[PDB]
Amino acid sequence: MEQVCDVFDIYAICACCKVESKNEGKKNEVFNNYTFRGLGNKGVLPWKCNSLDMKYFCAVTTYVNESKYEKLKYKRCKYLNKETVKLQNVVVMGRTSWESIPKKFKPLSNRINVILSRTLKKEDFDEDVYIINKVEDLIVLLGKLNYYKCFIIGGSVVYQEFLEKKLIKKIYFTRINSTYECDVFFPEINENEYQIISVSDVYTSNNTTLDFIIYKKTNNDDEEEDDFVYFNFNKEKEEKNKNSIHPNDFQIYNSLKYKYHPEYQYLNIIYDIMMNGNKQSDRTGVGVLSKFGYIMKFDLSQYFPLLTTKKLFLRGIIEELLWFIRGETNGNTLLNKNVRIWEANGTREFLDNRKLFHREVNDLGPIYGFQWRHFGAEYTNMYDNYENKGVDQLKNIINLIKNDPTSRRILLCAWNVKDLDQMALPPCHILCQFYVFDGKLSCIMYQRSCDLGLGVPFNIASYSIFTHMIAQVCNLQPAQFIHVLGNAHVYNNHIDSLKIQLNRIPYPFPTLKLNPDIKNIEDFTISDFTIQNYVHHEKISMD
Amino acid sequence: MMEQVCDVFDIYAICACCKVEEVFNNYTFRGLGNKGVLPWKCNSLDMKYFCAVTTYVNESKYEKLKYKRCKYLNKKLQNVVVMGRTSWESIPKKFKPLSNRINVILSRTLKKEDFDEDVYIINKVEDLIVLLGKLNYYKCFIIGGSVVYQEFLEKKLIKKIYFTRINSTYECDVFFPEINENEYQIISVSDVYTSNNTTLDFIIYKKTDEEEDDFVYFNFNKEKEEKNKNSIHPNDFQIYNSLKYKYHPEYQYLNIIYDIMMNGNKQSDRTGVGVLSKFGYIMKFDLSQYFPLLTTKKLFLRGIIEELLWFIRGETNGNTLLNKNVRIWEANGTREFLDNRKLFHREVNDLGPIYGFQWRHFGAEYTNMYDNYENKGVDQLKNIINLIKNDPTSRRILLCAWNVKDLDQMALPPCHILCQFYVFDGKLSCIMYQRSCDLGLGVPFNIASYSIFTHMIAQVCNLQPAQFIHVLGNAHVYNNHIDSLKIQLNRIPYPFPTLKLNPDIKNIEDFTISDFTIQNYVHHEKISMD
Ligand SMILES: NC(=O)c1ccc[n+]([C@@H]2O[C@H](COP(=O)([O-])OP(=O)(O)OC[C@H]3O[C@@H](n4cnc5c(N)ncnc54)[C@H](OP(=O)(O)O)[C@@H]3O)[C@@H](O)[C@H]2O)c1
Ligand SMILES: Nc1nc(=O)c2c([nH]1)NCC(CNc1ccc(C(=O)N[C@@H](CCC(=O)O)C(=O)O)cc1)=N2
Ligand SMILES: O=c1ccn([C@H]2C[C@H](O)[C@@H](COP(=O)(O)O)O2)c(=O)[nH]1
Ligand SMILES: O=c1ccn([C@H]2C[C@H](O)[C@@H](COP(=O)(O)O)O2)c(=O)[nH]1
Repeated sequence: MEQVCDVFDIYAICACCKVESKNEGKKNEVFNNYTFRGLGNKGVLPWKCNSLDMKYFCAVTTYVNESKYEKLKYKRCKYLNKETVKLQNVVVMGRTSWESIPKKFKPLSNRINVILSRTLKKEDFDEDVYIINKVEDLIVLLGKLNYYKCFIIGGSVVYQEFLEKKLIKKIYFTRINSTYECDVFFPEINENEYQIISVSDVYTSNNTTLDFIIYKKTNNDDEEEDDFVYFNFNKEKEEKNKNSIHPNDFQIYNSLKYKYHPEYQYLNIIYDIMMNGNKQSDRTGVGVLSKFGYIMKFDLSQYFPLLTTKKLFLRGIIEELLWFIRGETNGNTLLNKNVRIWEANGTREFLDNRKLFHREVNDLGPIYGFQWRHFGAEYTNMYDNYENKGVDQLKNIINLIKNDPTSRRILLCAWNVKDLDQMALPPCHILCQFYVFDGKLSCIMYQRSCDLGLGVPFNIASYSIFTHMIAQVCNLQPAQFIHVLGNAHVYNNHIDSLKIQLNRIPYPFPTLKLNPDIKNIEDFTISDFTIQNYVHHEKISMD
Repeated sequence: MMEQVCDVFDIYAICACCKVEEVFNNYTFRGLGNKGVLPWKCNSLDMKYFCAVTTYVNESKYEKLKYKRCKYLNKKLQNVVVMGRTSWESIPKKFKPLSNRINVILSRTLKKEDFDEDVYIINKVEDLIVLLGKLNYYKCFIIGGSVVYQEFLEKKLIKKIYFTRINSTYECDVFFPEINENEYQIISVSDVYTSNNTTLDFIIYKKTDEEEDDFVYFNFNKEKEEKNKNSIHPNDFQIYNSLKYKYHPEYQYLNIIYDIMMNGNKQSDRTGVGVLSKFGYIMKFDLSQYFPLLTTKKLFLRGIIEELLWFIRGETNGNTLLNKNVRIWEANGTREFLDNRKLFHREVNDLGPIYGFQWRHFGAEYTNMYDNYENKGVDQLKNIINLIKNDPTSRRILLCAWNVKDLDQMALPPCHILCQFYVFDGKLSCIMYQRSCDLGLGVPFNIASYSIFTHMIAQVCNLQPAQFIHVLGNAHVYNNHIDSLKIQLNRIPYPFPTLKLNPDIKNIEDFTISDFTIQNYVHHEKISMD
């Protein structure tokens, strides 16, 4: 049986930012969709203006397809039983919202402007600017008009008094990922009434990241299509797929239509290794599902790609980077700061199984740092002085970027074939290549071995931060970080956790902030790095 | 105004053509039959394609077609197949009549009484049309006989030709007619496949729901047309853009060219020519199905095979290649070139510690190209073969030419930085990372080289080759190549060739040039990238 919002095509469109608590978050803040609920402040927007949100609002509320109207006209008039009634959309708002708009571009261009109010009389306005007395009389006015879709463009009350009356088929919802002072807030959307079916790319505008999501009301030449089917004649269409994983499992992941959030590059790879991976044994003797050769790209000028579908920490991985940059190989330096990334690889037991019987505990051999600052020097022990020994690759790439930015030889390589056996383990992160165009730096990192569940989330972060570091000391803006995965594997003991993760919807990404005073690569310290607006799902223990 | 018959009754042709017992064109593939049977006897994948196409039906779409045909006449679902009598007689008895299809048979010498089978007999093309008028069916496929294909093409009764290119040569006595390019144009090209010891592909000649808004919304910030960079005209890629489906794996290469031309960044370069460049691509080629030698221009493999054998031997002496009339490394070994690299004490054509040396002796002190380096440095090639044999699930099977210490002593640094290998279920894949990529000239050869190398390693390790995966870093088109690449991007690829190795070679160091054969290379003409 047909419903009102379904017939008249009534949608809500809004934008919500984060709201400050006077109660400083003394415990770990808990995030959900309701985190983004701030609508207004003192009769205006909490962030004053956002030029990309404003472009999106206009674009959505004014777009019309005339060739799909008849079906809507036939739907509506037949619903009303009657036979008879430039195509434009209806925008419905409250009195305050209408007063909030500046007169210069009021009324709202190319739209049928309706205004809910009880002190407004039609006398003071016009015919094309409909005034309405109550919620009930909209449906009446929509029966007498030619319009494509009907958008409730807000007022806290208006949204409130439309959602509880179930008059909203979809909510077009912008997540503004920054905090402001707010006096009015969007209602709390009930997970049983609406659900997200799409998530956009992540964007930066007016000094904040944002994304656009779509809530959907829940249910509680032609013959160019055939040529397509012919080209698929050689597939294996079935019920059971390689690795015993079910339909139930990825319900929410598969229920989304559009998944353009860049976090899906990581999640889709996980999905693909789960659906199509090869069962293989491994060195650790745990078992993996693996595939070979993927690429991700992250636009560092729009966001910092810190995964939001679980909680990630960055002190440790920043310290590792600073340790690399110093050329250090001494695992004790990291352990004394309680960064234990390399602890297991520096034990007596581990070093002995590597046949490094004459190596001091936590002396990791000529690994990353040594290779970046001293490639080709003779490694002795972790306490020796190597000043001016070997090739200082880090310095060389920084000089190439500054003086010869179009070079195709700007590479930082860790995979020193001669020294491999002396390393506690060989590098997973083989090399970094750099590319500079128009004042912008991009970096490719080739990773030979990628633990999708535990390692890769951190690996993305390390090299994003490093790309910022290199860019800043060379007076460039960071553009793309490009992650190439060789042997890409999901450990079997991660499978259940990654199943939980794949059915979580990303939040818009945070931003990285470097102390702008730092201008040489060796001058960074742990307090020079700030992550802002990290909104994330709850922590997951992978193992 | 008024419809052609082929449109109203959806009359298509499906056929398969081999090469016939050198300049190549579409007419290269024209072998239809021999001694009343197929020139190749049998091809499983082609048969499967044939069955899939001629039996596939879309129930939802019929009522739209019923109206069309009923308006034109004023008025379980199956397709029709129409064949010549001789072709009917070549079908084995247990496959007559073709299952799940209405079978129609053209004949003058035989009549309904001469057939036991549920089939329509007609003695006139015109009668086929009358019959289609009376029947309920989805589409009508003319499945040939050469005599049948010819007359239907001449009468302009064919809306599309579904054409299989069987990329091998056989004895033939009957032939598909030469298609007129003025009347039919190719609109789609499939992936390339191997079946019954031949490659083949499938091409198509053509006669010359609420969510959809959400998609428009999420595209609200995409650019206009005119802002998308370079001086590139529509007319320049009209054939390239004419194609509906571009699934031939050569499009991985061609699409990258296209992308660099339309979206690339204008940059100066070490050479002074300047390029359009972009950063980070990936191509995948399935070596179990084809050898990915580009077909949209002519390439030779003798040189790059000799180069590869020279690498495997650990050589750094350019004279070895010049004596086999291979001049790939010539320019990088001249007095002048070595002087410009500050290598004043290097003998001419002594390329220094390049690829071969790093593969066999990484870390050894380089002296000159004549020295005996026995058991010095790390023999990486040997190690990766041992790892593949004895520890196939290792994630450390890498071969690296970027020896940071030695870079300055090389005539020039390597472009092919590394190879990583992967082993599953008896099958070997290879990723090669290329730091710098001359799309126009180098990339077609580099694809070939490493595909061959993957074959060689797979073989001496008793594996079958699987994927060559090519990763490009600085991917550039030289400006002096643009006009030649505009030409090539409008050529339609041909089914790829195959590569055969002497199967008696069991150690990587034992291959010689004659142990390599390229078969069935069909290609467009040579292009100077001038
Ligand atoms: N590679 C492929 O794709 C493919 C596809 C199909 C067939 N084939 C091969 O092609 C060969 C057979 O082809 P073909 O040209 O020799 O024979 P065909 O075209 O199958 O048959 C010719 C016969 O069909 C009947 N016919 C054709 N046009 C007619 C008309 N307008 N009116 C009445 N009858 C008509 C006549 O039969 P009567 O003599 O009884 O009058 C005529 O002799 C075989 O080798 C077969 O294997 C290859
Ligand atoms: N593309 C193409 N390939 C062909 O082999 C072919 C064609 N077109 N057009 C006409 C034709 C006529 N010759 C033949 C000979 C035998 C069968 C046959 O036995 N077909 C069965 C087997 C298919 C299967 O089991 O995969 C059929 O049901 O189609 C069909 C056509 N053969
Ligand atoms: O920064 C890191 C370090 C390690 N690994 C993973 C990949 C493999 O699971 C394992 C390294 O061991 P091998 O692949 O070298 O055996 O750790 C990462 O993903 N990222
Ligand atoms: O096998 C090769 C060797 C060279 N090049 C190209 C890429 C660059 O245009 C040039 C070397 O350039 P540099 O990056 O060294 O400047 O040669 C290839 O594409 N493939």
